Amino acid sequence: EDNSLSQKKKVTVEDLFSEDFKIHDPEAKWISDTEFIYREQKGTVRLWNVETNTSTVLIEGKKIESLRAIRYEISPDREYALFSYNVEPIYQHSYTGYYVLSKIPHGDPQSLDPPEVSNAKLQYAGWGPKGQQLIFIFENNIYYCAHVGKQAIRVVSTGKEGVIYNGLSDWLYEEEILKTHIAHWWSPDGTRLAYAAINDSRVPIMELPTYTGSIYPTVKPYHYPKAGSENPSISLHVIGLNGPTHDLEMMPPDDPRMREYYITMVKWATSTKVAVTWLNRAQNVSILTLCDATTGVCTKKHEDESEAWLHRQNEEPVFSKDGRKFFFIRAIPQGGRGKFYHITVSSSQPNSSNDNIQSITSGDWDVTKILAYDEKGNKIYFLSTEDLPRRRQLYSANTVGNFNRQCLSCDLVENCTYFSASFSHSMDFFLLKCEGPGVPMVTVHNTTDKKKMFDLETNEHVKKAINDRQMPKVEYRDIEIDDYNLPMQILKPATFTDTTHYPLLLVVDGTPGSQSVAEKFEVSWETVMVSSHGAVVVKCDGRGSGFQGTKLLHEVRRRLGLLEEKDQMEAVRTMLKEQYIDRTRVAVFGKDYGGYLSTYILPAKGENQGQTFTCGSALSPITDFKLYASAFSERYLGLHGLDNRAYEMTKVAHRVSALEEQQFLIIHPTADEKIHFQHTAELITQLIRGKANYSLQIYPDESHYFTSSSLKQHLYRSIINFFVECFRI
Amino acid sequence: EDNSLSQKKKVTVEDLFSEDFKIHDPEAKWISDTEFIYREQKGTVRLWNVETNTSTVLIEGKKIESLRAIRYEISPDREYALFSYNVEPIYQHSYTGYYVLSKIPHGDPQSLDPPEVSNAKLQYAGWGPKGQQLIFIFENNIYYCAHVGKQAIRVVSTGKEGVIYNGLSDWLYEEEILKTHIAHWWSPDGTRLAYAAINDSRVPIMELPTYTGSIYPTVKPYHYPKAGSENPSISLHVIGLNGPTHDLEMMPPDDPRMREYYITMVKWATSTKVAVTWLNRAQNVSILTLCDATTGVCTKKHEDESEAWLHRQNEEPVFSKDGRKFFFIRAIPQGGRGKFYHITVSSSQPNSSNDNIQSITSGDWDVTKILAYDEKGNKIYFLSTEDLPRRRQLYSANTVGNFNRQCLSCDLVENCTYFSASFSHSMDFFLLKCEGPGVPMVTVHNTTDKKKMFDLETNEHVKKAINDRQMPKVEYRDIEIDDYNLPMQILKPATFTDTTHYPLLLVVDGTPGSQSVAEKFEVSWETVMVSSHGAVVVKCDGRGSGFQGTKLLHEVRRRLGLLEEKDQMEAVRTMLKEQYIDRTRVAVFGKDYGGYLSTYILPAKGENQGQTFTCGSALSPITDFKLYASAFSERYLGLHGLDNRAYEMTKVAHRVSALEEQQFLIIHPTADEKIHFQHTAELITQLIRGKANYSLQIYPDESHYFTSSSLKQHLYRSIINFFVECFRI
Repeated sequence: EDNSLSQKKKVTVEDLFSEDFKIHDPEAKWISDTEFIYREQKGTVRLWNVETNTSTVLIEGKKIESLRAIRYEISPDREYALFSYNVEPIYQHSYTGYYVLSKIPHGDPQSLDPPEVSNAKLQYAGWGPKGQQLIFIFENNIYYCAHVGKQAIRVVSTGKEGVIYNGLSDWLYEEEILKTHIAHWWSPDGTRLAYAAINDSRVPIMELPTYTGSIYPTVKPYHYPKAGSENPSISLHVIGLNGPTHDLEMMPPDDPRMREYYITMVKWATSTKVAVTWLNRAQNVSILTLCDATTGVCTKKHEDESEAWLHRQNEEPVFSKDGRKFFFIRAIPQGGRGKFYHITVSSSQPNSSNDNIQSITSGDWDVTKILAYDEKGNKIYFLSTEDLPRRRQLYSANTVGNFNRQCLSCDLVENCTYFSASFSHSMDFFLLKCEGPGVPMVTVHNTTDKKKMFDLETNEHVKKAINDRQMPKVEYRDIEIDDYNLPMQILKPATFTDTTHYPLLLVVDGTPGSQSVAEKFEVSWETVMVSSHGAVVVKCDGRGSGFQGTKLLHEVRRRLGLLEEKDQMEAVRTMLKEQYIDRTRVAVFGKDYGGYLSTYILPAKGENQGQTFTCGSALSPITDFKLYASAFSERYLGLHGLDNRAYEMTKVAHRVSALEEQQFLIIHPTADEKIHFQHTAELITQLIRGKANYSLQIYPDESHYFTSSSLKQHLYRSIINFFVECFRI
Repeated sequence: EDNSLSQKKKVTVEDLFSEDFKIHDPEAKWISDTEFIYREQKGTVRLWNVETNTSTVLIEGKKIESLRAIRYEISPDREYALFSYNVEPIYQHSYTGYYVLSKIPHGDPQSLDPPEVSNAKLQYAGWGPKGQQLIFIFENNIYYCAHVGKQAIRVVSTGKEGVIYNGLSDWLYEEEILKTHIAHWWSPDGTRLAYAAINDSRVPIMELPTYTGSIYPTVKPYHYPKAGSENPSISLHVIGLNGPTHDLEMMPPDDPRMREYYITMVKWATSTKVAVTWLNRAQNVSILTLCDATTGVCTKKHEDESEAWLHRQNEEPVFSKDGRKFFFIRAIPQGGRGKFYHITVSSSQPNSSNDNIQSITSGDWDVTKILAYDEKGNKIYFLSTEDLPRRRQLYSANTVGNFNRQCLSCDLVENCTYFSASFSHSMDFFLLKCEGPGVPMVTVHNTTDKKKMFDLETNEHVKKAINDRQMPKVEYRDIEIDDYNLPMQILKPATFTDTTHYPLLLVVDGTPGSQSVAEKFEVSWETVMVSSHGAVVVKCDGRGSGFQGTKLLHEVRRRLGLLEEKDQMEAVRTMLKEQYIDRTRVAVFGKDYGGYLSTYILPAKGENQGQTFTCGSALSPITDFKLYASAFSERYLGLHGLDNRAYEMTKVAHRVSALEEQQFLIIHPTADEKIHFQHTAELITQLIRGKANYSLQIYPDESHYFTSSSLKQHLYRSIINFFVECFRI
């Protein structure tokens, strides 16, 4: 007999925004092989020279005075830096606002401004590879300044506001393919810049309604392609930083299946050579091409094509110091059960006669990314799910014929399993972060000794908070269906008892090409609810989850809805067969694409066990893929315009007809830029036709990602305050 | 052993939309001294005479096969019939559609057409007063045809789509002040037409979002002058039906405080002289003016003004056949409690030295509208509130010094005790209709014998249905605060039991010049919920409502909402003393302006007696009157643009701040043009900042007047479903 009270306060709503839980990552980047940038720890920014415990104050409590410049970065000369803050701060991935130049010693603000124009907003500044040369993007125009005090030079200015995007990515590139906003890349020599110019005039335009703006609010118009519409028309240009600065346009290939090209990847192969990944409009035919920036001569080095589509076309080709044989990562057949994503080798100049396909790694697992390759001998470092899909571990292999894989850390202090590392220019030291399943562990390590030769950032306060609050028990119960094994992640409220029945939630994302069951450390509304309300949560990554086989990924190609619905529902079936789960209170949640799923999965099982969930909800739930971005629609459903009959069954209406007793809900901001309000509007219309019971909460004229702490706090509060009633008996 | 069965079934929403409760009112109109239209009640169109039960079917039941024309009007010569079908209403009265002309007996339907154009949608056609002459308004252009066989001829075409209106009303001149879409007047002889030209060029424009139209739904722009904006430029023009049809325009007076004006009332004095009412922008000066058509010159007749505002702007004076003294209705002091609305005599040509004002009526009551004046006698027939403000009865005063208002209707029927009458050209024969609280009756009568020859429509189905189900018993309970009187209405399902407790739902409308506590028979969601769900619903006409004193109207100048809030909370506190009613379950409802009330009456009384309303709700509420039409904001809260500071204290936002835990609902269609959705969006923003629980529903791209049955039943089902789980414990 024992009691074991363990009376510690349950996690409240504010805990996610409590400074104790305010996880800090310096996000160090190797300035050289002997030191890293060592950004803000708790204020001043030092330069912790990794050689021998030496820290030099490069930045001090001075950016606090400069109107709280959110972002900061120092030029390669380490002598003049740029600070940047925001006025009317919009950054979902936008990152606009004010830029300022400043001095390395201290103080000295300097408004980096467009020529002939005073202090004004700037899109992006960045740094060059050499000395203090910088650029800045004003109203879709790239201007360059080799010297900090040098008068601005209009390198290119033909870009137009919302019409021509050169030096920055438009919304489709900012959200669907590049997933990054910067569309310029410096050459290795710091003399040339390769950028992308996008014409958007032919692109169809939508207008987001506005209410809260003014007494006569007007719609914000911008281009937003859809299925069967006109995609942005991109071109690739190269312009020098000095002298003539000639613009050179690179010719894409003219294959019969190469109708329209997406620039999924472009990188300087050398100071004059460049490697570009060009994908067909159907997103099922990719071509890796090697071109010459100063010459413009293009020649293909590889080509791949898949029946369904190509995944992770954002490959990063890591090159040698002189354009010698380099590395790549791609899907090799790997026999049965999916052409797994493994590493591959390319020679310096692969002849058109044959390819250099050389799987450095082989096995039923995938490499998430290639970390780095260093030329003294044979060392490729990378992150992979080799040990387990739900974990990202560090691995190293050798480029010489031995091809021997090797772990580096394989667990460290306080239960760390998840890994993510980053090497320097010359292997001298590499950073490593845990971010799971414990507190993130910012650390330095040395390639030879492989030892933590000083603690970088541990966040002991986070451990104190996690031991001072009822952090819910983490559990795993891998499931298996048909010809695949599906991960899972059930949670228990740390006061659980097998005798006491407890309610259940299913959290679903199911994004095609991503994963939800990961050992990354995270605290969100689910953690609070399992703490504040004590309901188990289920995270099942059904068919189409990433890093689990290309065949599994393509299982849902043009077959959305049903398969993932089957997986999530069968996860619910598996959870109900226990004695600690009461059928009275079982709920679901979703968001973004998962919102779709969060709506698609409310049918009746059998006849006695109908109305599978008492309550459900969604957030920004995509419902019609015709009304969503073309780069996404055509990817998983093919090109429109020819009536492919791949959209009628995709509409969630077909499933929402029943809605017998489920207490549904929708939360959707008015001014959503990713998933338009039209999706919620159509769903509500269909619901009205079906005459169902639901409630709606709205955010008037707000962005999609909730980049305001008040917005996120209110959102999590609303979700909790919604599940409380339907989980109360 | 067998007692068989008893008891009658209660009332459910399905009953409302069953055919049983439909009030098939024919709405007959006195064509001549001894005949009325006797329009459709259960099919065919039949003409009747008062002499001896004369039956004359003019049109068969062919409207069903005539594409189910929504409306029809016979030609004034009783020779042609105009059918209106395929109507797509946009406002309350903008029934744009298709018009087809046909011969009186039957056969040969002919589609009215614009010149040189085939069948197309028509804004309005109408009929003339004599012969077969007609007009029609197409794309804001008035064309006329004296001869039906004669094709369309151009008459006036200055109109522009949404900018220039000829003979019709814009939104402001349809819904706020003129309260109808009729802006054209036929001369008694059918020789000239008087039409209003509305210029919207300087009127600001607002877009209403569309969320359902197509792949890229676009906003709808229309001219909605907000508070502190420029009202449309209205001019009056008289045109001839023959010859050159040279236009002549009316010249308004030029008092220094009436430059910006509304033509709030204009009625033909004769076939060439007219009386027109100009109400200035501050609506504090209303000049009645006599104009001659052939010269275009307007001669001033009289002026009216008040310490707060003018009222009853569309009471058309009745001009005698000789143009002698017309008996208009103006605010005479009538002792205390403000200047009651009593009849004023005005001679044909009153001397400028002194007018011929004469208070025909008198008493602690007023006249709602004046039917006619028997030129062959000292009899003037009208409808007035002589008995009670909540009942209207027919009366006949003496235009000469007799001044005897006779007891004609005056409770001549046992049940309704509430009346509405309409006389002929000779006023010998008149139609009478009860319209509550009993089942409405339509009856013929003569003013000589005051005898009921036969009932025109008895609503037999309505009577049997009102006897079928357990009706809610009607009750009344006057209240008084200070020197103000306020009626009240309350219902019970008539199967009330004192032991069982029932909750209270408070319904408010509260708009100036209205009467929520009325003895009108009606079937709605209120009685359905009272019957089936067992609740008692209270209506209390607070301060600011009309028909009970010009002072009791005008005291709310710039203080619109607070006084009626005090009246309603007094009603709550003085009604919750019942031993069969409880403080736990108290709920409120609101609509349009009442939504503000439904939100403005939820504080926490003191500190202990909080939780005033358990589950409140509202429809299209208004919180910031700046975002609303100037003709309502300025008219009661003071003119906008001057920062009256009533536009910063009449916001319920600071009032809805507390709302600590009370659940609340909002319902608002997307395409609302009564109270723009911006009000709801701002309210939601405040609530998110206020951090209070709320719910919401949406109707995408739906007008405010609920022009469909399915939408109406969905709304009623949704509101009753909201209330049913918010009452039961």
